[PDB]
Amino acid sequence: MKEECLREDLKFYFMSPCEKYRARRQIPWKLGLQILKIVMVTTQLVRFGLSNQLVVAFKEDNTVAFKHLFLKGYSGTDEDDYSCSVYTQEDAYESIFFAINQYHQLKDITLGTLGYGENEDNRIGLKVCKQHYKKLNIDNDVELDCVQLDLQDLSKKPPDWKNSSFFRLEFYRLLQVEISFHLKGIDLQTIHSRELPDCYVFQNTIIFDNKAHSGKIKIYFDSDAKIEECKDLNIFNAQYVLVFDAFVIVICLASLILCTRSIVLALRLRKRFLNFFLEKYWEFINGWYVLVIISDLMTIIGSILKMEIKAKNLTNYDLCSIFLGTSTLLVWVGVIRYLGYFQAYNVLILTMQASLPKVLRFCACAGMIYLGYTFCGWIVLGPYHDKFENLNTVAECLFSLVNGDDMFATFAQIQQKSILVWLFSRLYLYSFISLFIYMILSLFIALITDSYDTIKKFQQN
Amino acid sequence: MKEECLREDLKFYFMSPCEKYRARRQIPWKLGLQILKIVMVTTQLVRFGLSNQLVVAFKEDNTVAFKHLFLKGYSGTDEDDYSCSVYTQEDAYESIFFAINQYHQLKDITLGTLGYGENEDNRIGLKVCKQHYKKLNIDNDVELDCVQLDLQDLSKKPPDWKNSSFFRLEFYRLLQVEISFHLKGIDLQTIHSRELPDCYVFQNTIIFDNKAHSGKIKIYFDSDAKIEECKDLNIFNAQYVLVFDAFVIVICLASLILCTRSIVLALRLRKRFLNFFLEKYWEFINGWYVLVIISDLMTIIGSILKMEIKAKNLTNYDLCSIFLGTSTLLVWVGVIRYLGYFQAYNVLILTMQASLPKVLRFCACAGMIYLGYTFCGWIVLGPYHDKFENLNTVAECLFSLVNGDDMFATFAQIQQKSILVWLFSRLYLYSFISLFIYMILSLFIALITDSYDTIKKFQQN
Amino acid sequence: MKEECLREDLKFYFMSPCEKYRARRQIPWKLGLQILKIVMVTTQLVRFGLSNQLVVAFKEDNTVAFKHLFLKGYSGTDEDDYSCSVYTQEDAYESIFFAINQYHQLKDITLGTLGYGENEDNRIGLKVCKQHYKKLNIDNDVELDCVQLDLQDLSKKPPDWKNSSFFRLEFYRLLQVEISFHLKGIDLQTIHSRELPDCYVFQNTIIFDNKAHSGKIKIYFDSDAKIEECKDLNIFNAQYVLVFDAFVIVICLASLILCTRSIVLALRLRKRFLNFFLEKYWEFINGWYVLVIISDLMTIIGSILKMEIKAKNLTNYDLCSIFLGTSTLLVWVGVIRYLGYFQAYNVLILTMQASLPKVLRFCACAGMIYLGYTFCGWIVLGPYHDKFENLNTVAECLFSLVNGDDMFATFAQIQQKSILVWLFSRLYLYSFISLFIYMILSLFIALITDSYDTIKKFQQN
Amino acid sequence: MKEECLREDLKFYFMSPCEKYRARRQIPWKLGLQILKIVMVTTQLVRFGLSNQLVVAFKEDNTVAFKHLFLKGYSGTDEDDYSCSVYTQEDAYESIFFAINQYHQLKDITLGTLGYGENEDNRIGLKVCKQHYKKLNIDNDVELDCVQLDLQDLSKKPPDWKNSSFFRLEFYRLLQVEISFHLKGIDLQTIHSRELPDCYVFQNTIIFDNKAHSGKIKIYFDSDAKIEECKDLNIFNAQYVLVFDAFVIVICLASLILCTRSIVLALRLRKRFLNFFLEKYWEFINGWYVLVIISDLMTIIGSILKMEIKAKNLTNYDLCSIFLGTSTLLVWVGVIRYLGYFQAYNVLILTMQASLPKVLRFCACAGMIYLGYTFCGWIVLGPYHDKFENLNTVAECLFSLVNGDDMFATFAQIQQKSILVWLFSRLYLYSFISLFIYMILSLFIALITDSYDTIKKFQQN
Ligand SMILES: COc1ccccc1N1CCN([C@H]2CCCC[C@@H]2NS(=O)(=O)c2ccccc2)CC1
Ligand SMILES: COc1ccccc1N1CCN([C@H]2CCCC[C@@H]2NS(=O)(=O)c2ccccc2)CC1
Ligand SMILES: COc1ccccc1N1CCN([C@H]2CCCC[C@@H]2NS(=O)(=O)c2ccccc2)CC1
Ligand SMILES: COc1ccccc1N1CCN([C@H]2CCCC[C@@H]2NS(=O)(=O)c2ccccc2)CC1
Repeated sequence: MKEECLREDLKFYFMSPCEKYRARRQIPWKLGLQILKIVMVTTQLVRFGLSNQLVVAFKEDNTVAFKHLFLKGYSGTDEDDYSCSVYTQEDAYESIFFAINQYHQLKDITLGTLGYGENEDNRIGLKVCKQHYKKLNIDNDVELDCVQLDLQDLSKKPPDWKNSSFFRLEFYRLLQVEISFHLKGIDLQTIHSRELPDCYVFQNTIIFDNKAHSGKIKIYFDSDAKIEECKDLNIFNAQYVLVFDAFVIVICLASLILCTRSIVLALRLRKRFLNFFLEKYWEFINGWYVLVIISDLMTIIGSILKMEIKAKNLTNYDLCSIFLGTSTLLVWVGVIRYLGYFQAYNVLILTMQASLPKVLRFCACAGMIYLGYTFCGWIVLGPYHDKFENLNTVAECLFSLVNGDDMFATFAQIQQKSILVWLFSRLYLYSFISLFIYMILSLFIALITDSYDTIKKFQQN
Repeated sequence: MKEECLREDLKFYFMSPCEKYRARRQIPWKLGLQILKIVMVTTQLVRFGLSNQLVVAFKEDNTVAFKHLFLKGYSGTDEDDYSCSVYTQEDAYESIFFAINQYHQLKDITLGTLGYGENEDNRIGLKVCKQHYKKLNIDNDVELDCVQLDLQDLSKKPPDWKNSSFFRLEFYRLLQVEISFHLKGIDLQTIHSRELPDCYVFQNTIIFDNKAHSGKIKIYFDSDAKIEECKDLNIFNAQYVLVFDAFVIVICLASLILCTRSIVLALRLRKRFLNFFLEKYWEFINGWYVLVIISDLMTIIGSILKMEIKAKNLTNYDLCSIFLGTSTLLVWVGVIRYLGYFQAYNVLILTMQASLPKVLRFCACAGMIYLGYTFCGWIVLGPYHDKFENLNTVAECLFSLVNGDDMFATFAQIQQKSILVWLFSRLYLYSFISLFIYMILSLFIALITDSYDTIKKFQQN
Repeated sequence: MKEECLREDLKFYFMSPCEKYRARRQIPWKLGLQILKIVMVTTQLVRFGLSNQLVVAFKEDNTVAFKHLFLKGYSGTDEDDYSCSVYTQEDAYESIFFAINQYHQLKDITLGTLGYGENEDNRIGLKVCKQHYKKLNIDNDVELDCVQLDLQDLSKKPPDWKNSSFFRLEFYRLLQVEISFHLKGIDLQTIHSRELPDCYVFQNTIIFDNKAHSGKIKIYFDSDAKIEECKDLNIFNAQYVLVFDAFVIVICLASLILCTRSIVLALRLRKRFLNFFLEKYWEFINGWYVLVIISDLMTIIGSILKMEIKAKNLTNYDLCSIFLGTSTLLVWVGVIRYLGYFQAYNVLILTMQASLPKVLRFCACAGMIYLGYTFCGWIVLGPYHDKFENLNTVAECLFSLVNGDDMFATFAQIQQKSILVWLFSRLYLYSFISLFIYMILSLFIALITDSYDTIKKFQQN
Repeated sequence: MKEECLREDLKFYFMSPCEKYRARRQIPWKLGLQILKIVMVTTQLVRFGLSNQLVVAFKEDNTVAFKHLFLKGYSGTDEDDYSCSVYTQEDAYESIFFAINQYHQLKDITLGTLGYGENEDNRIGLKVCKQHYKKLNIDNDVELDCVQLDLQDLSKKPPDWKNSSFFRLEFYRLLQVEISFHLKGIDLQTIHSRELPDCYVFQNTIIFDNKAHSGKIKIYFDSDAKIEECKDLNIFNAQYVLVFDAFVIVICLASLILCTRSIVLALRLRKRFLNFFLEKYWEFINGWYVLVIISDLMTIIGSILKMEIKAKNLTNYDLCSIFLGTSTLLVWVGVIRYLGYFQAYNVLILTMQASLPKVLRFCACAGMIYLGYTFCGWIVLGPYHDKFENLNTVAECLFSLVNGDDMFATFAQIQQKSILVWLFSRLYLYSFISLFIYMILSLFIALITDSYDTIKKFQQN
């Protein structure tokens, strides 16, 4: 009879929860737990996205306002990773002096709720530091020299800092000039909700940088905002977020227990089944359960990081967003397990799994050609094309070209001044596009759609 | 003999009108009615589009002229949903004062036929309203304060409004400043046709908005134009439009009667046929007739809304255009019924219907992956990418990426300042594009083109 | 024996010229004539393109220089079909006065070889014409008023034209102001080749246009250049072009004779062959010969127009370029006849011809859906999208969308201010793209590639 | 027994090196040599790319700074191949005078380590040369006139060069004005590494060019930088690069010997095998070895050019980069030989080789249509479209259109001013896109994927 029991157990382990309830009236509380997990994970992600969106928007708006206030002739958009640049010793001095003067007159210029902030030494003021190669006759040692400009110093009606010997820069040895100051800000966008407003501290540095010594000074503006207590403010939900993240952890922790319990009970049946198939003469490792375990781990980690961020009032949410986003992606991918219960949808999951090994084998061959083209394009078209400047950019450009993106602009960005490089670029682009788009991907398509012929006839039989 | 009669009736119901006329000399006046309906529906839509195009063009041109007249240093294109922005207390005051001064000198500045308009209180002038948080020590109650500036007040040779205590704004509590005025305009573009010119009233508001309190004031210019009687004007087709819309209603109403009569007579034959197949041992619901009924309903509704709009002289034609456009789309789709009479074209309508269920089943699986990627991309790349700012934008970006659109720019819009987010964006984009473009759509293609193998061999047999 | 003669004739008519020479030693002078025709037609087209490219470049460069000289604050690129626009009565007067003043000082401002030209009345000067509605109280009659400003009038040291009653414009009735003048130019780019330089006459009009009466004056600059004799010039190939165009006509005329002779001799064999198949019990109309006849006609017409243009010194080469370009396209398409002699390439011409009827039948069904979407998109998204403004633009936008072009920008160009139209645009774009790109074109592909299965197995058997 | 020996030799020659070592314990030192070659070739290319990237970046940054210093009102981006342009005799004089004045005040304006350089005559100064047609009455001989402006001449407090008769240009005969000077620069970006800094000499020419005589002067700025010894400089790895390039040559030279030895031993076996198949009754030319020989030749040539460049301190690395990049591309393509040892990957290399002849035969037919469309589009749309200006641009535009790139912009770049050309452009673009994208490429796909059906069933059998 134990043979019949083993057969009935193996039949039970292979049927859908709907069929389990139809047959043996076993309630699918694990399925309900998973649906609840989907709903709560998505809810937590959406709430987190909305709140952190608000905070990031406030910080970026303040940074843009600071750039308009302190960078002379700022166009409103960054030239590059740096905000603006100058090419003349006079434009350089005017940019520096403009920044200092705008800081002096901050209260009469700003449109927001800005104020001067105490620095790291607990004194309101402006710090200017400059680095020179100490001296045609220059040593490699950099001579740093700083000055602390108070509000009293800048507010002297005859200004003495402008004429001081500090601001006479020898631009041929200059490495950089850095201006540092602190500002205190309040977002009044929140007080309509009776929430006490959040007070932020901005640590701003303007770097007038010519490490390149190529005739251009690049001006970088960096604003680092942190959240501090509102020391002085009179304006006539932390628990709810924290408990919700605890419920998400508990549910995800419970799903970890149930899935691992399910996997263990599956391996027990494999042990039993081999016994009946050792005397008479991935099936029990569900690949969906591995995905569910990874998703639960990532959701727990992301929730712990989120609670830590909210507890100690931090504003960088990158790593927590990367864990929560990946876990949500995997949860929504794992919903495909419930659809695959209905065999009508299963034949479409099987057609992808069958095509995967041929795709991987084919990527090995196409990958080598792709790498060769990447190296060639970087070494040749690097000095003459902005889509080929470094290797990572070349890889992305070739990927986009394979997908047809921006072909004419890519062809037209090579100036015909060098005839040899122009001819080579034409040959390179034509050969890469023809080869990859018309042999490589056609063979690839052919491999996949026809492998999907066999799953289609294999399920018919 | 009644069996022969039933067979002849079922044979009659299944033959094309061309065959009906060839066999029993029955004139296809229903087909002629449908062709007339196609022609008149398209004619009405084209006439409506041309006229409303004219009106919208006039309104937009006047709005652009107003922005150039009243917004200081307007670049000619909107920065965003708002027209322009300022970052300094002095630029803010100059924008406000420029708007007021340009309104004062309107007659000497405008190039069109503009005049001052009486406001809601029937007095020519300008209204300025400002909102502050009533008072570091601010309450949540907003204190509104308005002033009505007449033409006499602005025309005083020593201007007193500039120096008044109203325009001393405390920008740290300011919520917004709103300037409201009315203008009367005439389009003389019509008088070449003996038509009396249409006189419009523009209700203009300029909003100097800093609800964000982020250091930037956004300036919104909104012009609401309505059509009024020309009270004073001396310049040395309504019936035709209204009757035409009545004929469109009648024809569409008639097509509703005939199609519903046809459907009822079809269900009678189903009743009869089952009787012969209950003793001896969608075919009668034509899916085209459902489309024709929906199209007739939408055309009647759109025509009624159109007549209402023309009767009471309204200028918002959105809902009427959405009904008329959808009804015209459905009419031109329904022309495919006449082509499908010829079986040579029928095998191509059958190949799409057969492929539809597999497409829908496949969308369920691909939709879950798409949703997971949407959530992940929004939560992670939202703060660092303008194509991922909100969920709807992320969905559109992923759709465009699947279709290959703007891949290199999408790859290049992530600044490499955060190495972790940059690496994740690379992984995210590569995985999404590879997965969707090379497994998902290949299986999809394979499903559809091969299902079109079976209709092709199924019609051969 | 006449039966054997008929069979031998039909065998002769169906073999390639290479086989004709291999068998009966018949020289293929017709093939040599066709190769000569290809070479000479392409040569004529290339020479014509190079010369007319030079002339067009000169004219466009002069027009750009004129726009910079006479249009105030010209940005260097046209705003629209019009060059620039103004919105103020003062900017309007300054633009007009700037144009007149720059004309007065032309000799001291121009960088080229420009001079004043006599007008249609043979007098050097400037003409200003203005149109008003003759007079709140305006009649539909337009009152035109012109003034002729001589160089003496503009050169009076106290200028009297500025203060004259002519230039007091009532902008509320103004239709337009037009400024007309002539300039004489010489291109010295030619004298390096001993060719006498070509002297051109520019007829320039500046139109300050506010027919719309919408508050904006659009400024159009039109320069019409013609070539005249150099009356006064001292600088210390017409036959060759004309004879070459005569040889092209002769060769194309000869090819017309030979092809029509070939077609007639083909129809004689059809007559004979039916006689043998009327007692015993496109094959003779070569579709390539129709193409060759059309190409010869077009080349002769284009050459005649080209000779006429060169004879009477005209500078508009549009119609001649459209005939020559189409004839060259058809010649290079007709080269496919020689490749199709080798049966290895023939099976690829047969696969396209076989697929054509299914493509045409399918376009009829897809065309109706395309038309419905075009009408719907124009009526709804016309007022809110610049890619949907008129019907032709909508058709091009839908074509590009089917080919995947600029999908994200199309999705993002609809402002979300109107929620109803925004939702409809989302639904419209998603439905059109999904439908056309994933059912319509998949069925199409499937039709074509599989019809190419049958030609591939039909030639095997 | 010699028959058995011949069979064993032929079996040895056809087995993979892994199988050779598995069977006869023969170490695959040739395979190890090839892997070492891959690693060292890639290493050399990456090092070369990084260093030449640094040098090119320095030169381009200095050129940009020079353009900002000496070109008046330079926008920061080049208008075209020329940097900027002027249209007035006054803007022309101001640009020339601005360049000369900025050169005079170089030491007080530059942000980098710039100094005056001795010219070709070994004298510090500025040279201005002008070309006129010597004199309505102009001869074809160009009269060149130069002036050498010293620092003493420009530094005279009353400047005499401005008022001199040299700078009175007759712009109607002017061909060009050229300003030439030398600058000495040092990149201090290197001294942090104890490397003595590299001193560069810049030979700058500003060309005020109006050869066209079309009313516009184009201003070209060309900077030619070379590396010279630092004559005067006090700042408190050549061998390693040179030896590494020698090892790359040796390894590539060795691979040439081994591959050619392998090919010869292969042809010996062909000779022997035919003997056994001459009495009883590409297989021995490996196509990979041809690729390896070509790659070794190119790597040796590129390394020799690289050593020559580094030895004599040259800064143009184009030809050397084209040889090294092509050789690296071919090395990474040749790695596909090792994967093809495993027959699982071999069937994917065989499917491409089998499809190649059909692709080539098909390109001959499609190429003729492509050429016809190219000629037609250039001759017709050349004067009205910037993507059709010359034949090479037309070819690239049609290639991009076939790949779907920028279709709507291509459709919209034709102004509707000429109705005939506009209609023809619509017809041209629609016909080309429909034809090529929907018949030509569908037949092509069909040819390739189905040929990949036969290799797939041919390897099964
Ligand atoms: C992610 O891999 C890559 C990512 C970025 C660049 C190159 C590659 N690889 C992959 C192989 N080659 C690809 C080149 C262009 C597209 C066709 C080839 N396959 S695939 O689409 O990317 C693919 C990969 C994995 C699963 C499914 C499909 C080239 C090197
Ligand atoms: C309209 O649906 C969508 C609209 C917008 C985004 C996503 C989806 N869906 C649909 C399924 N998935 C699609 C992802 C990219 C394209 C391939 C998949 N099918 S489809 O082209 O859009 C389709 C749908 C219905 C009928 C015919 C074809 C993903 C979720
Ligand atoms: C030139 O015709 C058109 C031109 C412009 C717009 C629409 C159509 N038509 C044609 C049919 N439909 C097309 C819609 C998008 C593309 C697929 C359909 N066929 S096709 O590519 O254009 C084609 C036509 C003739 C021969 C070979 C292929 C839609 C209406
Ligand atoms: C490199 O050749 C070309 C390069 C640039 C323009 C035109 C062609 N040719 C080639 C043939 N025709 C092409 C037109 C558009 C694309 C389809 C046709 N084949 S292909 O992709 O370029 C191809 C070629 C060789 C091997 C594999 C594939 C048109 C003339």
